[PDB]
Amino acid sequence: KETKEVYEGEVTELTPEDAENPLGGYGKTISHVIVGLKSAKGTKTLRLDPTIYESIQREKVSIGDV
Amino acid sequence: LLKKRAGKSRFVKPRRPYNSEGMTRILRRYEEDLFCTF
Repeated sequence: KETKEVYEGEVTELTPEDAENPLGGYGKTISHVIVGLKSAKGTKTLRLDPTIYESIQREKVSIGDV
Repeated sequence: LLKKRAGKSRFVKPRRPYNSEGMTRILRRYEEDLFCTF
């Protein structure tokens, strides 16, 4: 027997924000990722790790996806 | 002077060089997390 914590639904927004002081020699130093989720009778925006943006780009998650 | 010269006269290791050129950066500091990509 196990317990699972699950976030799921339709993606409403996907804004990888950029930091206050970027470092030189790089592009778009990300401080956090804000992603909005929409499901049945409920929506919730999140505030995720910057590392998960790499997996988001890897799995080709775009707008309108579940 | 030559005779006097003949009579009277006859540490921490440095760290390794760190090289990261053209590679991405993940920084996990005490209060914020950063991700520098290309």
